[PDB]
Amino acid sequence: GEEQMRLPSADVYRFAEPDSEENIIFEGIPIIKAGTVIKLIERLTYHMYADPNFVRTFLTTYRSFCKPQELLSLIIERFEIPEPEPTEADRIAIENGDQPLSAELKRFRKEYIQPVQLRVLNVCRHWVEHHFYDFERDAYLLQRMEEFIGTVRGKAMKKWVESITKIIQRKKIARDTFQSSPPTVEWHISRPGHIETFDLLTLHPIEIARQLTLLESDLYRAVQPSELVGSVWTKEDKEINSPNLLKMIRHTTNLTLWFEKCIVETENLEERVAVVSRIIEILQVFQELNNFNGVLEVVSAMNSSPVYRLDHTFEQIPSRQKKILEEAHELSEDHYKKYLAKLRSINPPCVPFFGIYLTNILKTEEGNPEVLKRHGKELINFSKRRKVAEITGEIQQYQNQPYCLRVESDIKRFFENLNPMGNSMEKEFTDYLFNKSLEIEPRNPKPLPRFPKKYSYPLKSPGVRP
Ligand SMILES: COc1cc2ncnc(N[C@H](C)c3ccccc3)c2cc1OC
Repeated sequence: GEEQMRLPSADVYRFAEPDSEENIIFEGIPIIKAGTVIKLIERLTYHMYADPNFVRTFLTTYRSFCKPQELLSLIIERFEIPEPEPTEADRIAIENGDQPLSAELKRFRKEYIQPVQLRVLNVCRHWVEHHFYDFERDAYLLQRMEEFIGTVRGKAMKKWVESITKIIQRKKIARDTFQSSPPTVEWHISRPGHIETFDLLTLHPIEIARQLTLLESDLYRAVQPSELVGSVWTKEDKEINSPNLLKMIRHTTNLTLWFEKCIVETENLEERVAVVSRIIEILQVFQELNNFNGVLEVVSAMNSSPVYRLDHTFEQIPSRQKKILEEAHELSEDHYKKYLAKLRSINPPCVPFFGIYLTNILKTEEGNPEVLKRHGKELINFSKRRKVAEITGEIQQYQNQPYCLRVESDIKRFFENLNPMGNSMEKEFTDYLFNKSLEIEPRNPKPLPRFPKKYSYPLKSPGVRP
């Protein structure tokens, strides 16, 4: 039909085949459900209208179905559009040295070529702006992008080229505040600079919670949405593709296991009650700071196999502290209902519980297929990627909430360098912790033995009041 005859032939251009039930399906601007990578590229650079939601979602999630080098190749191929031949009358005009009318040729340039080409430059611009890490990770990808952008011709295009170049140069330069005064840094037994004595009971619990909240706030803010798409952090190139997400997970493992280690390696019962009570006070200060992540790390250490079973320890923990722990536990019950309302009801700044996003992303990744099948043809399941992208969007809404708290560089380093496992792998460390729990508090038929004190300093806490 007339509309399809004015588009380029399939023998000269791959992005103009007619839409069909076996190359694209959909759920204002229509919402793409699934499609071939070629039909996804066509709609990413659609001539009829701009589509900021699809562009944003595509560039966050495309790595789960297309490599960066392949995407750049596809948008460059999209950009090189063949022009139609002159009409018979215009061929005669050209043959006589005269100017052709070129009525359809001019219509095709203005209504299809120029919009698609600007749509391609818009993808390039959004790509360099929001996902510059693709270019930092692949210097050759950036070389290709700059060669492409640098050889575009025309005045309306050179302005787009300049704004794309401006972002690229700003991103390269980038790689090579508090309204109120922050509260005074709290000290307890350990003195500033005496890093050799830093420990759970020697540092002030207020300061432990404040420095862990700064650390976790920074780890939470550094996570980029694409590190969470397609379970790439659990796959071969995880270190390159999910460096910030892996640091976030490693910190929670290390901190959680260090709390467990602090507890079960305190073999004396009265000393272990002081350790458990101190971790609960740390949790209370995380609650005051709206560090839900920290609260649920403490809940996770208290609920772990080696700690949860310590009946004699928890028996000496005051009811008030047991009630705080129970209420913190109940943040997680009923698919995190209390937590979700508390996250929305509190005033910023805060650190959301990161684990819930990973759980929801993994359920979406496992619960939906990679492709949809329509008339024997496989189509990329794009709605699956959009659902994952919507969860990463929830992560991003809390990533601009800095804390009015002073960094204590030695305490920061102390928590950044937690290494409870040492040369052990996680399984043999958790097996060791559990066996240590059986040693300090044997199962009921066996009696409770006594163990000598390991701490020379006082056990009384300075409390959670500044
Ligand atoms: C049925 O399983 C549970 C129910 C719980 N209900 C309430 N609080 C819990 N944990 C908090 C952190 C806590 C409270 C006091 C002492 C030790 C830990 C629960 C933990 C559970 O199992 C892992």
